[PDB]
Amino acid sequence: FIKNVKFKEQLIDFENHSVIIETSMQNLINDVETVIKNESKIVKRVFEEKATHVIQLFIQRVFAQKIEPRFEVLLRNSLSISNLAYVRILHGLFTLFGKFTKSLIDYFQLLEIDDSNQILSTTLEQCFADLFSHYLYDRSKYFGIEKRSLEAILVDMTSKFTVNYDKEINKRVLLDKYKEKLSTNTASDIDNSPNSPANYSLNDVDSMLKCVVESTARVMELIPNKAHLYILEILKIMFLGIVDSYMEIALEVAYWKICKVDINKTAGVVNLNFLKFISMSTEILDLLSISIKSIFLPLLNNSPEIKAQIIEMTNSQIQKMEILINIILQETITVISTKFSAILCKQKKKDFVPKSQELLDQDTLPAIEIVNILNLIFEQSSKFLKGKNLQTFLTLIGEELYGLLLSHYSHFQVNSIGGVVVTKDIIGYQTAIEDWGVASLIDKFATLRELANLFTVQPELLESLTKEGHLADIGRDIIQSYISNREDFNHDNFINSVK
Amino acid sequence: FNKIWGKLLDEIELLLVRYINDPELISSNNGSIKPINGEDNSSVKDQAFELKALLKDIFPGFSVSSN
Amino acid sequence: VLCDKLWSCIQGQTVSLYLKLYTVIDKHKNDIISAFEE
Amino acid sequence: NWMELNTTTGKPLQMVQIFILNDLVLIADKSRDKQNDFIVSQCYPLKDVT
Repeated sequence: FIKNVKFKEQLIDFENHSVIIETSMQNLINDVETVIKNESKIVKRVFEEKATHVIQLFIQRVFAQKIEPRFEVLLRNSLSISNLAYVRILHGLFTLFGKFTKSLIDYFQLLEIDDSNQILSTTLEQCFADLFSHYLYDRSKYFGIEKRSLEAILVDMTSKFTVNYDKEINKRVLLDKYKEKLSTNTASDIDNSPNSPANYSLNDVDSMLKCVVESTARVMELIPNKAHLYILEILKIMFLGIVDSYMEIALEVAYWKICKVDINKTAGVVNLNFLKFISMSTEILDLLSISIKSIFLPLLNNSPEIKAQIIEMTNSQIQKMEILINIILQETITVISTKFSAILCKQKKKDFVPKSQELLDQDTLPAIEIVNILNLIFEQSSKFLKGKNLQTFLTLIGEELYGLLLSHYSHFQVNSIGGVVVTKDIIGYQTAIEDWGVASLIDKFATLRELANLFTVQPELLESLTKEGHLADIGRDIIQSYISNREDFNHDNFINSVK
Repeated sequence: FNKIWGKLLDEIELLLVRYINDPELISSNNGSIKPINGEDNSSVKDQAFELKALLKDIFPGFSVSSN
Repeated sequence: VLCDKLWSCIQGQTVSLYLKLYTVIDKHKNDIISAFEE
Repeated sequence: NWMELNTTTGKPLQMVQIFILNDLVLIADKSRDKQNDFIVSQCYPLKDVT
């Protein structure tokens, strides 16, 4: 009749089983263990049959004495504290029933009778299974309410993990209700880094892996062979917590960083969001992918419905979450692509619509908006961000910078000496986009560099400089008319070449 | 039912045995299903979570992610 | 019509709100729920 | 009398009599098959038993 003393709880941290209290019935279990050896020797002498009634009615009087009163009292008190408290301490409580049960296995070996070493031993283990059966595995109390308090501690310690990232860095629509609800069917925070979430920083995935793989191990080793079903249940609750609450909540955190998608001349809230989604990729995708892979290799016992946890749970979260992040890297690719494309070509009618056919060959808003838009966009994080997408961030975001070179550098619409201003400002961006963090532009913006020396077709430098190597990035009949992308095309008979 | 989905069983089981008559004598006896990324103790599972922490620094972890 | 599944049920199980919340009061004081339930 | 172990988790499995015959193995769970008539025959031939 204990009154649930402190403390109770001090045990709900992101770790294994924890602080007070004993057990204090392992006191009573040791007392029944040496009392068991005592009446074992005494009734071993003073009886005729052996299991009768020591194993028969005095093990029955043991659990009827102890496990009825003291252990259902312990369920009343441990459950009277909380649920996940008595879930983990039910794993420890019944694990202690397996401890003292194994002490009745070695203490059973202190006995020396074969039918007692038959299921009369497992009658004591069967009354241990009766103490199991008061909170039986056959109900959803021992597993599904253990999964329910595991969802309490799961959404508690995991959903509120990355606290200001989960709730909130957005409304949160955050392109998950906007882009994935449209395409697969903008300032949101500012401005440092992947700073809990992503992921967070793999430590929340070590927290959710810690407690969730902890109690997953606890109900795993604790419960009977009906385990792979609940392994798909709670593993699918990790598909809730990680493939949905950290691919689409704590990476909707990262998609609140990709709420700076469509970031045309808005590359400051995507100057801290390259590392945020890049570390969702690195920590969340790398850590959750290899950790869920090798952890899932242990978790699959022998079933072929376990392959439905391989393909449809895990690998379809790699293809589905691949559709999450890479399409948000397609619309984040539209954020950097609209950034350098719209913002870097946004020079006025003296640079990007220049008629300066014999002067103004220098740097301008092509250099300032190329180095500012791109080199403030991707040379802020994405130069040092994703190596988890190394050739994808560098070679593909820089390959879209080469696409942005086809929108800003090879699409700088300036005249016969303004093209030379593209040969000092967009060729002044060709090396600079190759240092802007999206840095694959040393060959196709360098094609826009020779095209920039081709886009300066005046009446003395129009034929063979436009007929250079990468000056065929100017048009096939628009080599001499390479400044037909300008106000004035090519200064008195642009089109005397194709015939 | 064990014709109505008996034959829906077996006509499925031959149909994929159609599609795994690939041009090798394909011999179809592996069963590995890998995603996009290639004990015997109590706390060894926690050592497996910490082995995923050993995987948290492994390798970079580098991959490709573009579209 | 529809509150008989929803709120006329609650107008037929009104005290059964606190009575049904008392089901957790023996298994595992009573002021802030059974007096000011809003 | 090999009380078997769950080989993955390292916990115990059910018990099994080990019946090593001349050229075939009967790793049989005789529980609660107290015979030894039709006990649970984890069986194979010895010529490829590893």
